[PDB]
Amino acid sequence: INKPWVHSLLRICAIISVISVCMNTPMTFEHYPPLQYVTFTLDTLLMFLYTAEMIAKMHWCVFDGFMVFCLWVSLVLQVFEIADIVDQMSPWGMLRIPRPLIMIRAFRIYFRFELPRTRITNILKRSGEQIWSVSIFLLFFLLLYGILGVQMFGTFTYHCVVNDTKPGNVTWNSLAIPDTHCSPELEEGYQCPPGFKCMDLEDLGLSRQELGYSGFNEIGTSIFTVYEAASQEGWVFLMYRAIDSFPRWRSYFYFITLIFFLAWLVKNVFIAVIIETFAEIRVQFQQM
Amino acid sequence: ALLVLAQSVLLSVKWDVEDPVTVPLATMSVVFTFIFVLEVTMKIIAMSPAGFWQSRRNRYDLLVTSLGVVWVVLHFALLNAYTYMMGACVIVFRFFSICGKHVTLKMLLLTVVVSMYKSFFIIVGMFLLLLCYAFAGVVLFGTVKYGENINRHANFSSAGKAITVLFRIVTGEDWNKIMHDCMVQPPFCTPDEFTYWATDCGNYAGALMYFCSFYVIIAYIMLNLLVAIIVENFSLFYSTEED
Amino acid sequence: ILSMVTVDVIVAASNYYKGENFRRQYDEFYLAEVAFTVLFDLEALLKIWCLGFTGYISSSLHKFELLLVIGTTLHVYPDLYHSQFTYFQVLRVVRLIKISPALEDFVYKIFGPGKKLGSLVVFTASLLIVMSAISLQMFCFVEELDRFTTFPRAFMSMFQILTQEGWVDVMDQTLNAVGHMWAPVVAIYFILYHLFATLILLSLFVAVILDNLELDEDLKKLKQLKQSPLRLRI
Amino acid sequence: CFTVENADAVCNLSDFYLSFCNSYTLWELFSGLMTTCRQCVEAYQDYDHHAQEKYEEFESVLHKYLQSEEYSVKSCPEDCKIVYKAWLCSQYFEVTQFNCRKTIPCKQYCLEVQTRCPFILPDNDEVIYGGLSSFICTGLYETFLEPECCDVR
Amino acid sequence: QLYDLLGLVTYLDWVMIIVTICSCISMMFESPFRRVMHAPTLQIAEYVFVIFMSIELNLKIMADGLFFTPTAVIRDFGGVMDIFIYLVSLIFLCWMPQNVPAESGAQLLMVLRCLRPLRIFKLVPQMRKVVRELFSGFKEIFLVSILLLTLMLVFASFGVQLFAGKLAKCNDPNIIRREDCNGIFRINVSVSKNLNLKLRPGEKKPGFWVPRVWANPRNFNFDNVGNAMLALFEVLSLKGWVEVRDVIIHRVGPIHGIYIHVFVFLGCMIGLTLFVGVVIANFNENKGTAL
Ligand SMILES: CC(C)CCC[C@@H](C)[C@H]1CC[C@H]2[C@@H]3CC=C4C[C@@H](OC(=O)CCC(=O)O)CC[C@]4(C)[C@H]3CC[C@]12C
Ligand SMILES: CC(C)CCC[C@@H](C)[C@H]1CC[C@H]2[C@@H]3CC=C4C[C@@H](OC(=O)CCC(=O)O)CC[C@]4(C)[C@H]3CC[C@]12C
Ligand SMILES: CC(C)CCC[C@@H](C)[C@H]1CC[C@H]2[C@@H]3CC=C4C[C@@H](OC(=O)CCC(=O)O)CC[C@]4(C)[C@H]3CC[C@]12C
Ligand SMILES: *[C@@H]1O[C@H](CO)[C@@H](O)[C@H](O)[C@H]1NC(C)=O
Repeated sequence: INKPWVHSLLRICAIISVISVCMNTPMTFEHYPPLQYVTFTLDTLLMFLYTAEMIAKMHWCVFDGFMVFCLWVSLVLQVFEIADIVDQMSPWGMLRIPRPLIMIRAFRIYFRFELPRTRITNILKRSGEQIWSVSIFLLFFLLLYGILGVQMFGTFTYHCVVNDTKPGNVTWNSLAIPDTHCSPELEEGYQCPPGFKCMDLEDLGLSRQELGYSGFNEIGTSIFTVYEAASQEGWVFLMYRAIDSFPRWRSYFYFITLIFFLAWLVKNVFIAVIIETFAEIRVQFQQM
Repeated sequence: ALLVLAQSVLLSVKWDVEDPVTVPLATMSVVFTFIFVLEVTMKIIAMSPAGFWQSRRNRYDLLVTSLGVVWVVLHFALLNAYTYMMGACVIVFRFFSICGKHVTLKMLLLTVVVSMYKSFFIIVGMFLLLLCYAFAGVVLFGTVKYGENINRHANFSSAGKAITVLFRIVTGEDWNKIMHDCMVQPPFCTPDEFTYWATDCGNYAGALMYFCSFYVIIAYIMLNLLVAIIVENFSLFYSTEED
Repeated sequence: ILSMVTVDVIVAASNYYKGENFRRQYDEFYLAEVAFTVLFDLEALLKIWCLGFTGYISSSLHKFELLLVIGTTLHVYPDLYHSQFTYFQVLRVVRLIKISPALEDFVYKIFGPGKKLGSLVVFTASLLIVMSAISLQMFCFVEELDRFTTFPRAFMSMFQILTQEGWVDVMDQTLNAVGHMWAPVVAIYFILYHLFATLILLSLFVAVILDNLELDEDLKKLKQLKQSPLRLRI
Repeated sequence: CFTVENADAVCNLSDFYLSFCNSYTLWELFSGLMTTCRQCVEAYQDYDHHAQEKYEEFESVLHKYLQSEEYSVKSCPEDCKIVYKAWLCSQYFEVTQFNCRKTIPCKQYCLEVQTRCPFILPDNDEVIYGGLSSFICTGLYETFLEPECCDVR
Repeated sequence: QLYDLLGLVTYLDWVMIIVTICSCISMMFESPFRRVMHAPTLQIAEYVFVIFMSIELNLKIMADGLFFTPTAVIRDFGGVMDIFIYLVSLIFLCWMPQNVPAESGAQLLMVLRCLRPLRIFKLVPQMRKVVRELFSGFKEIFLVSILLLTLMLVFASFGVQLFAGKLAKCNDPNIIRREDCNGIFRINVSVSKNLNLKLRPGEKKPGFWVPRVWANPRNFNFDNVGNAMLALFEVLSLKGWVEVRDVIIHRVGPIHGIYIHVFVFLGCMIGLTLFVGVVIANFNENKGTAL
């Protein structure tokens, strides 16, 4: 504990520990069985060292105590699973979920501030307040476009199916190529051509999982879809489904406004926030 | 504010004549309106009517309340789709009023609207560039054989289609697969010796120059202007406690 | 020397695909690369004989070029040719940066003091590693799911989520793998990770670059104080 | 002009066409490709049946392509079906045909398919095709062009 | 404000703006099957445009001059652009061909004719201001582009050297050797990406019979430097990069998965951020708050 060499040792041990927890995986041992004994060995050795630390600290530390507790638990579980009494594919591996955080210790030296930490805390408080405000902004817009989607866009489960399709017999061979959405309306949406007919697959008995999560059936799934679209990941395909299923103008207005407002401006507000955080760093320390 | 939010949550399910659940919820929306009417009555009876009118937010509230009252009156008489859509729109317009209630929300809304206003000319320039590219795309590729990602939806066969696919490409999604679709050469197509409208495949080098130029220009350069505008406006308006 | 660098990289890039019929471990491009690496070894040895080893090492550019010389001498070993060591062959192009002092000044301006961008890169890497190991230990046991069956795959998945490409597909396949009782919390984890990655970290990169282009406030005040025939010429 | 019906009755051979691959004649098959002749006729019939089945599969795939009348201004589904039929039949009977009036290399038909038949996107589930069409002929730096076939177009 | 707006530009400028808008609205109805060359209805707008442009230029030339005057109609890029547009329009009107071979001079002229809307930039002062502000930082944008080009040459040369011709795989997954890919096989056809229908035990997915070919992917390959650079440019956008990753990993072995990932870090995360930083810095400089 006294020697800086001890601190260097503890930091390299933290890196070794995160490497070890990255290696521990069932299919790793299925590919390289010997590593099973490697993972165990390092797991015990490092723990011994940290135990010493816990013993020597009696004469912020709660974090290290929690970490050595997690190492204990992981070593116990590894002993149990190398006995082969507990299936290696069992969920119990989740007991290792917090061990990777040990990486923080490797950088702890840089985390240490000896200057007037009050200033740093104030900066972080300002940034947190701003981020919370913009989060509320974003959530309000997401809810707005959610309810709008629920009202306008219904449920995307009508499809063109082969003329003689029957319930429960729904299968790949029953769909058009490529699969095209439709609308039962005679004037709105896409009209299934001869030899095909529009009908709701959900009625035929497909699950929501089989139909896919996206859609505007309820406020929750509506806002989920809105967030997905605002990520600019797959928005045009959703727009196409909506155009095929509903009046075109609704889809155009909705998605164009969603992309204009959420995907550019609101995201740029977080850039502005972080720029202001750096401006505050400039004003306060002038030395970063 | 809480009542406003609850009434907005009443729109969690699609209002539909067929759906029985719609009938109760519509009724549920009526009472709120009456409550809201009181909120107006209070505010107009505590101050002089002119005093109430002086605040623009009060004007907006009064307009929304009057619209809601009209909707209530109609709903009990017609009871058709029109009433339900009108009520949903009234509820939306009322929910949007929560911005004024909060402080930070109001600031951010002001920031966004002002940014939109001050970006008008830049957006016009983007539109003009997109329209030029639309015309050139209709000329070069207006009869391209359907491919991986050119289809009923993504098509250059008319200026509107071209504009929509160009806006998509501004969003970036799969621009490269459209570009490679427009590259299609023989033996994947039947070429024509006399007219470009009698063939079904596009221009290789034309596609490269077109799509690369459009993407670099719009996506890498122009949008950063709007980013800068947002930054400036945020600095201008948003301001928490100051030491 | 810069001309020879240019010719070398041009020749190396000209090793295009001709046909499966003829291709060998010994070919004209190999002899060219040998000649160029010999020439650069000669250049480095002479420069060291002039400046002395400590003098040579005294400057970052000479350390960089020494590293490249070592790498591209290993590169010509016939068992390592076209291995990963090929990176050292191509990095020679960076010598050409010295052709323009304007581009050099711009580079040193925009990359700014290395502490900032270096620490941001290290933070990004550490965060990716931590979150990848976390996701691995949550999902590695889940049947039917390959995306997290090993640490490299988990890292690829979290990096994909960072890029935002097909991230919704990774999410959908994970919610397929886990039972519907658990799909909501998994979705919440994925959403929070994507939100943090996309809104803060990338905004941190933008802010760092802008702060690198921005002048220092003391230089700003110094400048403020210091700063208080046409076409027809023919 | 006598579509082969019974395997025994058949055995000039230049007048007995096949049922499905009507374009070919028994004489051609005998040239390039009593009980022995019965075994040969039976083999031909079985090949014809297989070709018919696969052609039906292709037709059923194409029929669900709703963009059949829009994918090309120069090509129609009928030409696609015709050239795919000629391609499959040639695949099964790699023989030079003698008695037609206008003729082209058989291999060219493969190009004709990708010229005239729509762009069907293959499933990407176990292999990334990367926009590669389902029906392609020429490989990487493969010189495509041999026998001759009849210009049924 | 109405009086100030009406005085923004001269009456001739307003007339020309109106004419331009009308011309572009007419051009918006042009289509490959509704060509202006054969549709007289659309010819009116073109005629009006050309005539009014000629009158404008005739008036302005003899009031200012084309050259060697304190004020000239053509003294910056705006005048050059306007003259080029006018000449293109006039040549099109005089010629107005009946047949336009694909990839020919007629097509080139037609395409150039699409630049007409740009006139609004010059006519409207605010657009001119926007353009000038945007182009102020051209040097910085150029330097950033040179840096990205250098990165792309590095990675293109590496990719050509290592991957040249190795991406080619048999279209039939079952077959593993080049020599065994001959004849025909059965290929399934994509039905629906989003749907997750489960095939019945005794059913086969829709598909049909296609020949076996040893062909490279259509959308990218690394056979030569040009194709490598085009692929890397596509991967800068961050669209389709995961397909490139999977192709490289499966056809060239998993270690080269490093190659693509580092590029994404260097090119996309850092590199494209340079454009954003430069443009925001130039915007602040022009605004006047930089110092
Ligand atoms: C903290 C920083 C400095 C880097 C830490 C990264 C490590 C956690 C990485 C580096 C090497 C990686 C290993 C590299 C290779 C493999 C092989 C891989 O084996 C296979 O999946 C191949 C199976 C086969 O085809 O035979 C299993 C993961 C593993 C052990 C990786 C696990 C994670 C490791 C140890
Ligand atoms: C991050 C901020 C900006 C808000 C984003 C919303 C998420 C925090 C939550 C709230 C609503 C949640 C959704 C609410 C409802 C569902 C329905 C659920 O599907 C079912 O209810 C079917 C159950 C079954 O089939 O057994 C799957 C999860 C999902 C999409 C949830 C995923 C996570 C969501 C989008
Ligand atoms: C003062 C500055 C702005 C110079 C602008 C000059 C333009 C008016 C020039 C430059 C490009 C020229 C064009 C370049 C190429 C052609 C192709 C040429 O095509 C052909 O029809 C000839 C070959 C054939 O017909 O087979 C016809 C003239 C044209 C349109 C030229 C017309 C005049 C243009 C537009
Ligand atoms: C088509 O799908 C089946 C599963 O139904 C699969 O066995 C087969 O390999 C697929 N075809 C190809 C070419 O991969």
